[PDB]
Amino acid sequence: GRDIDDTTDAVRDPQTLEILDITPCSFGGVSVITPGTNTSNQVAVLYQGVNCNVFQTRAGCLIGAEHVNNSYECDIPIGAGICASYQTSQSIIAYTMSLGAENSVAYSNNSIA
Amino acid sequence: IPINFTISVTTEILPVSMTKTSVDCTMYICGDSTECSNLLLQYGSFCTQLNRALTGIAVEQDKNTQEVFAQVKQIYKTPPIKDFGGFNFSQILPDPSKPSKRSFIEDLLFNKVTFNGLTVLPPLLTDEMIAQYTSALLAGTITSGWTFGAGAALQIPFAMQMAYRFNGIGVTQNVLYENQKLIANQFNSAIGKIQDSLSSLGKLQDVVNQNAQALNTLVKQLSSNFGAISSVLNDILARLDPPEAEVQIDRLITGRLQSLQTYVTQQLIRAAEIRASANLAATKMSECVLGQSKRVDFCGKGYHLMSFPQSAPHGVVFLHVTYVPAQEKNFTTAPAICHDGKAHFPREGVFVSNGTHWFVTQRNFYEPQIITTHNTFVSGNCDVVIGIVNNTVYDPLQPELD
Amino acid sequence: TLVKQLSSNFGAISSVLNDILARLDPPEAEVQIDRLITGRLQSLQTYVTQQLIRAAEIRASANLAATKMSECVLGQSKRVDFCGKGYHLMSFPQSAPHGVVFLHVTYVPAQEKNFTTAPAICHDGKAHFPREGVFVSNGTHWFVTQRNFYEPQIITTHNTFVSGNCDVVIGIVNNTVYDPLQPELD
Ligand SMILES: *[C@@H]1O[C@H](CO)[C@@H](O[C@@H]2O[C@H](CO)[C@@H](O)[C@H](O)[C@H]2NC(C)=O)[C@H](O)[C@H]1NC(C)=O
Ligand SMILES: *[C@@H]1O[C@H](CO)[C@@H](O)[C@H](O)[C@H]1NC(C)=O
Ligand SMILES: *[C@@H]1O[C@H](CO)[C@@H](O)[C@H](O)[C@H]1NC(C)=O
Ligand SMILES: *[C@@H]1O[C@H](CO)[C@@H](O)[C@H](O)[C@H]1NC(C)=O
Ligand SMILES: *[C@@H]1O[C@H](CO)[C@@H](O)[C@H](O)[C@H]1NC(C)=O
Ligand SMILES: *[C@@H]1O[C@H](CO)[C@@H](O)[C@H](O)[C@H]1NC(C)=O
Ligand SMILES: *[C@@H]1O[C@H](CO)[C@@H](O)[C@H](O)[C@H]1NC(C)=O
Ligand SMILES: *[C@@H]1O[C@H](CO)[C@@H](O)[C@H](O)[C@H]1NC(C)=O
Ligand SMILES: *[C@@H]1O[C@H](CO)[C@@H](O)[C@H](O)[C@H]1NC(C)=O
Ligand SMILES: *[C@@H]1O[C@H](CO)[C@@H](O)[C@H](O)[C@H]1NC(C)=O
Repeated sequence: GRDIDDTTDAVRDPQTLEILDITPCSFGGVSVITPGTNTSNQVAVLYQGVNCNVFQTRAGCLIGAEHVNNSYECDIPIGAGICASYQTSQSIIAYTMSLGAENSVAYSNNSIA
Repeated sequence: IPINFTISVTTEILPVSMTKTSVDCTMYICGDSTECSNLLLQYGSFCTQLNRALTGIAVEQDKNTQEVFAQVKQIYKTPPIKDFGGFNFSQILPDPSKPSKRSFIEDLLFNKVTFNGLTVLPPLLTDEMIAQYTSALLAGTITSGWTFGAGAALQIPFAMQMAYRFNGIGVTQNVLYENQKLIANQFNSAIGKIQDSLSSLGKLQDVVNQNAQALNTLVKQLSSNFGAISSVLNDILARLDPPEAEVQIDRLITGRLQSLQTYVTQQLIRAAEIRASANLAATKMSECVLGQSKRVDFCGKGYHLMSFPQSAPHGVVFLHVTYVPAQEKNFTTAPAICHDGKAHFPREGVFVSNGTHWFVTQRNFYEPQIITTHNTFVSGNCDVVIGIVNNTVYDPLQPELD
Repeated sequence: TLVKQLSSNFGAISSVLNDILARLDPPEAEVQIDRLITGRLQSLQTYVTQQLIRAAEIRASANLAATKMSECVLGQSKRVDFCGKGYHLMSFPQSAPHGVVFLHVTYVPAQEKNFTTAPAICHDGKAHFPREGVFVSNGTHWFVTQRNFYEPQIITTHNTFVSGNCDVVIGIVNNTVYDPLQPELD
């Protein structure tokens, strides 16, 4: 059984005559997040694509970091719209970045500034 | 001199970034053969250099996407009312119905486009945030005119802004105010025409095609023996001892290294081209969307009035709005006018001929007026100009002098 | 990286050529020698390619710098957001090691004020449009002012020109345009 990349993708077990699937398990690069050794030493580790305070991210599994529900402009980009920072003792937090504030404009058909 | 004027719109496609990639060196060249790694430890710097180059390309891609879009640090918001002087802005504004704020034309545009150490990284700015930026830009360029590109955002009614720009391209305001319904109808019809036209993008797809071809050629290159006895390292090691198999092993190693070198060079060149395109896109975004452009044939063919950015998968799409002349009319003219032995030149315009009378009119739209002293200024006598016509300039003060 | 690459044996028996030649005869040492030669050639090829690409990028940056120098320092630029954020007034080049540094000078607006406005003005059944500016509302009176800095003036015939009647404009306000000639007509 092959694919577009003409590499093995399936196989039939030759005793029970049933279909089996295959998948490699060697993905993932290792990355680390540091708020700067100038201030403190606590760090968090980020894996690239594997599935895993173990918190889960669209771009890997994050360990050593604490999730929050807020949103700010972010300091250290990570991936898939997730950013880490240090403001909080104090620790390392992750969240979804905020593109900025939001102000409506009082646009009326006779008002000028 | 033209007598009628239409309003057209035109698209323009630009790539912004390609697919971020990464290729681990050892996992590709070797499999699980430990001795293969031992041999590669004679070539150590090569893998580090290749990985560094790929990381550089990835960060360059993200930098392009960052530069081209986030031109504003204050996300604006369209008012709930749609009172824009009859301009049916409904095909490019976000719709609350869909989960993402992707507008209709963005949604239509987004659908037309369709193992061994080849991890693919995702961009650190998801498409929803890109659509958010685009919507913010649309709100800013619709309500706040264009001053929001310089400091704060200043509110101003849309009709007055269109009058501003019509003044910009060299026609008086009254032309716009006298034809609001016609202009709005033409604009809406043009928007609908674009909506139809896009319902049936080579520059945005050949990038993906080339990336697929490059990766496919890199993968398929594994099959070849590179002049060795067989492809798989496991078969070679299991059938021969190291003292005679090392030649086959290192020949394969050289083959894989050559393939990686070639692919990396191709990626670097393509990335340089993409960066050039992204810088052009940023310049167009900052000189068309904000303000008005006097650079002829830059922001769409013909005279330029405004623009509307739109997002696209790995791309960006502009909707320029261009004033264009129409049916004209023959006329007779002469530069100077001689009244009392002294010349007369128009302040703004030319001297078209009725065939019986004379007039002064705007340079781009037929508007006959009466030649007064408030439209011309005098300099020198009538004895030096190469061409001139006898006539009389009416004066406003004389009838009031009663 | 180019220098440190010398250390590696490139799959040969040792690094230094002198040791190889002093320990083996040419008929058996030539393979080690030419393997090393291939290694050094590959390293030089890679470094040269990297240098060429970096030089192309630097040339692009230098051409952009020349364009900025000729369009910001000399004259004024209407290309928005080219010579510094905001409106542009002048520039001042400065040198730097292997670089160049500009000091743009940008006019930027400040605190604003709400107002009411209407495009046209109807005086005697005929329209009135400003020559330069807009019609801001005192809340009691009307004025014409510059487009970028509040300067109220009195609406005369020297600030507006007429075209057509009052029966076609989409929005308009009743008012009276003072005339300079009438008081002097005494
Ligand atoms: C190969 O031998 C195995 C031995 O277990 C066979 O497995 C049989 O599977 C059926 C399926 O329900 C059972 O009912 C039998 O009890 C199993 N054993 C035997 C001895 O039949 C298997 O079927 C054999 N392969 C083929 C192709 O028949
Ligand atoms: C960071 O480095 C500066 C360099 O002088 C030093 O003064 C400062 O104390 C350092 N930060 C901390 C938290 O010590
Ligand atoms: C990660 O993979 C495991 C493997 O089955 C799966 O159970 C899990 O749901 C995956 N994680 C997510 C977030 O889908
Ligand atoms: C301006 O908007 C107000 C909203 O209440 C409306 O009553 C008025 O008719 C509008 N005027 C014009 C000229 O559109
Ligand atoms: C100009 O063209 C439009 C449509 O093409 C038409 O309705 C109109 O009568 C023409 N003339 C003028 C003066 O607008
Ligand atoms: C805009 O056009 C769409 C269809 O083209 C229509 O459904 C909608 O009512 C229009 N809105 C306005 C304000 O004209
Ligand atoms: C000149 O213009 C007048 C109106 O101002 C018009 O009545 C007359 O026919 C014109 N002469 C021509 C067209 O020869
Ligand atoms: C214009 O008027 C002057 C005044 O007499 C006359 O001399 C001249 O010939 C006239 N122009 C032409 C073209 O005849
Ligand atoms: C209108 O302007 C005059 C000065 O020209 C001022 O005295 C008056 O208070 C203004 N009306 C207002 C602010 O309602
Ligand atoms: C402006 O004056 C005319 C003259 O009578 C009048 O008919 C018109 O109604 C006035 N405008 C408004 C908005 O009332």
